[PDB]
Amino acid sequence: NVTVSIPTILRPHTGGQKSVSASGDTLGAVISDLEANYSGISERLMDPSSPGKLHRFVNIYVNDEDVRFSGGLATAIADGDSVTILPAVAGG
Amino acid sequence: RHMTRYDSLLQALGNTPLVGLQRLSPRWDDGRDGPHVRLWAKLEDRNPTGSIKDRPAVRMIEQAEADGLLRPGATILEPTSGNTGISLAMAARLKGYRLICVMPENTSVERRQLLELYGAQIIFSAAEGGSNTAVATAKELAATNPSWVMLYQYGNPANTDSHYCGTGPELLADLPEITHFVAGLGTTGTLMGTGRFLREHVANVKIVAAEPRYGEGVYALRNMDEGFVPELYDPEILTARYSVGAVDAVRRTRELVHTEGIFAGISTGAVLHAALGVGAGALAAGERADIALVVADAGWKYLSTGAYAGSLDDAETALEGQLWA
Amino acid sequence: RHMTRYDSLLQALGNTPLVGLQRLSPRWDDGRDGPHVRLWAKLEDRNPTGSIKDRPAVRMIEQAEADGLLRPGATILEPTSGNTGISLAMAARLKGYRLICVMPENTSVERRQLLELYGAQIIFSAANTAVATAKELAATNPSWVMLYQYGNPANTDSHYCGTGPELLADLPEITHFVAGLGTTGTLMGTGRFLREHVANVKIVAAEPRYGEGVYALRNMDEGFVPELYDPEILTARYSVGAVDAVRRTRELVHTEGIFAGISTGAVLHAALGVGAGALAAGERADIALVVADAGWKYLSTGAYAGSLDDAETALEGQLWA
Ligand SMILES: *Cc1c(COP(=O)(O)O)cnc(C)c1O
Ligand SMILES: *Cc1c(COP(=O)(O)O)cnc(C)c1O
Repeated sequence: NVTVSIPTILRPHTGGQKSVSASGDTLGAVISDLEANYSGISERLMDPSSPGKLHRFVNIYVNDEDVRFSGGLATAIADGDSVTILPAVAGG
Repeated sequence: RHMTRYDSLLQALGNTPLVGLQRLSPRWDDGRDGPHVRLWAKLEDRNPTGSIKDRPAVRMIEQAEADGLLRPGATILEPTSGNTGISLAMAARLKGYRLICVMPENTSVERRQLLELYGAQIIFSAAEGGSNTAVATAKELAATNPSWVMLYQYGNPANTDSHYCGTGPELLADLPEITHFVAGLGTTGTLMGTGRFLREHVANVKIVAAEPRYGEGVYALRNMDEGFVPELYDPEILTARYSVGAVDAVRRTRELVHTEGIFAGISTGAVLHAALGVGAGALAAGERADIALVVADAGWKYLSTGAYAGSLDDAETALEGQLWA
Repeated sequence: RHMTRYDSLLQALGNTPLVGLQRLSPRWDDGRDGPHVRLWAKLEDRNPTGSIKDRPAVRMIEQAEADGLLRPGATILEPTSGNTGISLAMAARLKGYRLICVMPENTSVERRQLLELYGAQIIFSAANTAVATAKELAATNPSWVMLYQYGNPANTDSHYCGTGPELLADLPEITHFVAGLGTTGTLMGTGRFLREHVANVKIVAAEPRYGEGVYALRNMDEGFVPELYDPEILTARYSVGAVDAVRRTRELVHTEGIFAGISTGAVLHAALGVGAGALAAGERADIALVVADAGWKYLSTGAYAGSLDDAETALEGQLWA
């Protein structure tokens, strides 16, 4: 089980909740689990033109580390990890 | 380099000190338990206006002057989160240019005090979207007023050039043993120019970004398409990228001044947090490391935020609505 | 010292830049109308904690170590809330000492908070009363060390051995040295060194006529500061009001880009007086002036109000060191 921080822009998918539980042993597994509980959320994370890749303007971090440098959706996830989702804002 | 008398403040730009952090380093000397893992702080607050941004601001202005874009009485327009605008305000005051900065409203009061002192106009942009909103507002104004000069730090290769020709060479001259470079990530100029220089000149060097994580409101765009990645950015230069929240950044900023006597801005605390992670990794692996990290500015412009007083929790509440790099 | 990499912050002490003021100088270029009259700013805000006090604070500690007065983990006690307090706090921290600072209870929260961030513990006194409280605490407490910056020889020695030699190395052509007048260490130490090495050099004091006036009474009394009243040691002294200091610090930031602390307005006012004199006299001058700290700590004090009148009121109601 992991704790996922949901940015304001995606909270209409999570009933307004800013933080939700998810399970999975990779980022892709957590995204799958999120989709099971929060319909439509995964499509918002993924590139509509390059399926299988994250949206250019979405950043995701597992225990504060950017998944683009740790295997992307294959990034390993362990029980107790934090997952942070943020839109791309210069300086943030 | 190696000079102490200069004919003007702008001539003294750069050539900043590199200072070892003997107490914070995971291991200062080689021991029976394995090789050293040293942190070295590059003090970019020892620049004309007190931040690293003096380097790209001077380079951008001088490139534009060389290009013939800037002549006496010209108007410069720039979106900024404070430091670039302060550096440009100083250079514009001395060179006789007018400066209009577009800056998010949730920036520290010290930034607007300095901009007003140097005679720059400030256009405050809304806090939601952070620098994305200031950039969008500036681009609209530039398009409407084509005679103004928008140097545009998020796309102008003179930003990166300033680091490829300044920060990078100076670091390598002082630290030929360098294994890692850690810095913040805003325009991406520091890591793209310093990191390209280092990757080209130093076998096996690793380049690490330490990105602030702001409160939720900063990221509250209305559409994912309002997202923005600076045109300077090339993810191939980085080895890793860390997102550091306010409590960790504030903790490490306080640790740095308590332990090493260096009074740095909050982005430095995010850098230090990343660098200590990288350091812990090298120590666990029994690998020698010499990790240089940027102190982009001093603590002075953040004193009004409250973050340097009170309990470590609540510095967090103090910074929730605010930008801090 | 022409060095760029240092194994600790303390090793980066001093060796501060000297920067020409080509616009504020009465005449930067020699030419048909006569010789140059140049101002050169010695940027002491480049020190570890952002003021000149890092020099005497380090030296006072190192001398007390040498004299066996300071042993590992000792407590230093200091009746200061300003730049020396901050410098001693940094230095005590890096060397392993505790620092206790005594200050009036009506000291600004910002001054108090800066001291605490560097590690000082504060004892408040009733709003020279702080020195008196520090003294009772010296009595009641077990080999706490007071260093006393006003009579302290290590304060002047830090400038005799640091500031003076650096100025001569960078500016062998120096004709005048201008600095503020607080503990007197800067002028006494740097002035002695320059007078020993530069024939006919002139030493000029800039004394703020604003602020608390911690050492102002002291500095009026030849029993305390006899050298200040010898014309062969101190050529002249400018007494500078707040309105002139405020105008000069604005002029410096607008003309040269240098964002100086409030004492520097007095220093620049004196240095401009000295420069106007040399220009009218047809003399070559190379005038070094101290920027003892930057504007940063004064941003919360009202010193940058729009109204020079309100800025005046602010400088009168605060400490400049
Ligand atoms: C600009 C800035 C950064 C980020 O540097 P970039 O070169 O723009 O990526 C980090 N910290 C501070 C204080 C800054 O002003
Ligand atoms: C200490 C100080 C002075 C006075 O210098 P002294 O050596 O004590 O005479 C002037 N300005 C500032 C900012 C100071 O810290």
